Amino acid sequence: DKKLGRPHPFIDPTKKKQIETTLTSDESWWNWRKPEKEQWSRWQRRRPDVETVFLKAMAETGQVKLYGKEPTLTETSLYRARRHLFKEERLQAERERLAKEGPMAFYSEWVKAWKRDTSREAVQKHFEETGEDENTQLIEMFSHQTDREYRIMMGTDVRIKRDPLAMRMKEDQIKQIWGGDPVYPTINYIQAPDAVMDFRGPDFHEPTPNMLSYLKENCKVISR
Amino acid sequence: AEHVRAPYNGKIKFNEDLVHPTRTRHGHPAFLCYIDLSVIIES
Amino acid sequence: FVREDYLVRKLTAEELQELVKGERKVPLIVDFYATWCGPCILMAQELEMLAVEYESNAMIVKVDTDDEYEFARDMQVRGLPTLFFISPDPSKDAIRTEGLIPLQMMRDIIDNDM
Amino acid sequence: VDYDDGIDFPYDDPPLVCCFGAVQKEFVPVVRVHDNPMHPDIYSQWKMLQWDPPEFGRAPGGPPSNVAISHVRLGGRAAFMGKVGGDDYGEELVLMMNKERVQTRGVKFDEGASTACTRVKIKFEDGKMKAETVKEPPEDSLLASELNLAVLKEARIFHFNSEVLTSPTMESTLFKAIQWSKKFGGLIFFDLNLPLPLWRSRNETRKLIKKSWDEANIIEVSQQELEFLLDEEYYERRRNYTPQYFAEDFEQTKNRRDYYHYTPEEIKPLWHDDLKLLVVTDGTLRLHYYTPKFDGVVVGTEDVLITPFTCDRTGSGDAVVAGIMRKLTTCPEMFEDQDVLERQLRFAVAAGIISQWTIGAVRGFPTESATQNLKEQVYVPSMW
Amino acid sequence: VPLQSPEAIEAFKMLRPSYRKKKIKEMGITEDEWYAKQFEIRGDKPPPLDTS
Repeated sequence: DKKLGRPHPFIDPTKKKQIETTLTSDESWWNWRKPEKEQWSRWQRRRPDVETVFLKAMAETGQVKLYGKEPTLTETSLYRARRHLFKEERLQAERERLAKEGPMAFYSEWVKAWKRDTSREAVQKHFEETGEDENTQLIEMFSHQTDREYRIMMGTDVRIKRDPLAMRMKEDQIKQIWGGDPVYPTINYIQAPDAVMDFRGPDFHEPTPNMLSYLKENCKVISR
Repeated sequence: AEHVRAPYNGKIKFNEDLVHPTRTRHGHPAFLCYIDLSVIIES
Repeated sequence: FVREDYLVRKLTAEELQELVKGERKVPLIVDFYATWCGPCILMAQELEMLAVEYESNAMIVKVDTDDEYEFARDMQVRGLPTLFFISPDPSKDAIRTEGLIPLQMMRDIIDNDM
Repeated sequence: VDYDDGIDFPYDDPPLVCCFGAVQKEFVPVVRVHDNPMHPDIYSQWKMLQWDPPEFGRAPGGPPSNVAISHVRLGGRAAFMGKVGGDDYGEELVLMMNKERVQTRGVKFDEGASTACTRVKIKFEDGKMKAETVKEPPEDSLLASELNLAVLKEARIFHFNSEVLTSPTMESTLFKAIQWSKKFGGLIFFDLNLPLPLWRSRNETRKLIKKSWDEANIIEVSQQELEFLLDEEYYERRRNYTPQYFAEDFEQTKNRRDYYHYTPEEIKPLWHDDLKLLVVTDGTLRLHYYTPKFDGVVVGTEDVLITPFTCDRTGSGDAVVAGIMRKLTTCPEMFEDQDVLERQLRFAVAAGIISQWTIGAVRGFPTESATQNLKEQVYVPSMW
Repeated sequence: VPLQSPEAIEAFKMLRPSYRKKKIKEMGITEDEWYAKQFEIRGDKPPPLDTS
């Protein structure tokens, strides 16, 4: 702490901090008492933030450590202030993994159909017979890449520079950005395109009669 | 009127005999003071 | 004249006994809806569409089991939405169907089983 | 006599539930006379009867396939055990099951019968019209030799509902399935969902369901079903009573709805030695629970006027039952810790509530995430 | 206003049950006896019955 509180992550208040005991209920004015039952509030539930999901994913990957299992609002505000540092650090680790593994082993993440060995040693040992240099092997590997895999890989485009973590967060984690499925089910909102409205459905008024037809029916207007 | 707000979590400490009892505009009991009062916050 | 908005005709249990005892030219579909029942909002629309599609080639009628509950029980109804398809030939057994069957299953029954 | 699968791997993490009986697209068995009809022809007004509904219809149950779908969508695993016709509609129902990821290895496929179609002979007796079944539908006619014993082996809860008791064949098959499941250590869940014929008289239904009820380890009954199996009129007088001069406590002055909590002595005619949990459901508004060791009530809620146009009560009881099974299979302390039981039953409450907010049952069963979200938004954190 | 009446200052102090506890201990009346005594008739008790 005292040393190495510069650089690395450390508890903001120093460890061994003191704690205090205060007025219990019945020592306090009625306006400064905690109620005898915890009151319902719309705000009772921690707001789901992008910064919480990312800071949890960084904690589980060990890039960061947190005081508890859930990132505080202070920690998420600091992530909000500093996320680009961790993003560029992850992108740099991704460039370095590219340099180490070589393009076959790196980009084979997005070619599930490419079953062959992609290590630099295997690429060399394949060049030493098939005559295909590393580039022709890479063209072939990408020739096995499906369109959907290619669109996912396009996150690695040198102009996009999509976060290596955002490319690999799974659904049950990304869900925590908005806070899981909506409580009111979206199937209530979903409507098909080219659906034609059934104006006889149960959420329309009964068909309005033709005014002349209605007046005639009620014997208010006569024909002959 | 400006509101003074606690800059830290902790325990408020002051000698409440230095200040007069009053009822606030909201009916809350409060102390009304006509001195420079020092309030500790044991954080 | 203003043309009535609904074709499926509500019957009492006695008017239904009359309609089943008398000779019929066409299949008789009896719907045992009840007005508090959620699926019956949908069944009433399916039956209205059937009642248009078949015109006079089918007699589609309905019996509110709020009113004719003991008759529904005697019809061996065990739930709603339920439907009887009663053949115009009185020798054949009637078909009871349970749940929201597809309108195509209604057409199948009426064309091929009645 | 024994059955061996030849496999030793521990099955899979969310324990399987088997739901036995019939499958219909949506179908309300519990029907009784209601005081308020809306217009007989304008279906545009029957929303008023899904937001101020009959008390027996406040949270309708349905087919056990609804419970299978809801349980799978709440994250569990369900197998549906039953029979369907070889016709297009039996295929549609099996496709509905499969698309909902309900396991259909016990779903047989009769080729010579027409799924929902029951043959009945219309007869006249006492001058009244009557029907008698000439042929039972596929879903009523699953044989005891058509049970999938691998499912009954895997399944930790065997769920059934009393509609199977309306078929003698399905009743015999049910009791064979119960024997098999109990042999494989299963728990028997009996969602009563009394169909119309079983509301005729208390003392006939009580003996009709007697063997099923005494086989069940876990039972779900609506308030109206319990009060019908007990003295319906006594509990009517119980709640229509109002003190002549003064109330015996302040709360009795407030004239609020009577959430009467049946005592264990009143349940005692129905209690039995195998019964691990009885749940009496008063809509989603309350779940009373009873065990050999403690009883209590989970206070729930509903809202349905929040969605006046899209609300529909149908399947809310199936989603409640599915949530109960979903927690029972993954938190069996429910049978032993009262706070745990309450906290987990509040998940069933939330699932029922979400299930009330859309037209259609299968369309409306919530996911696990939506249910837990609603729990944590409705309930104070102390009581999550 | 900053409260001036002795009785209103006393009521302000009584707003804490701990102060009520201390008043109980200082007067020596037991706290259930004080909870009873708060229901005492506020004044002007009628002249005793002389019934003959």
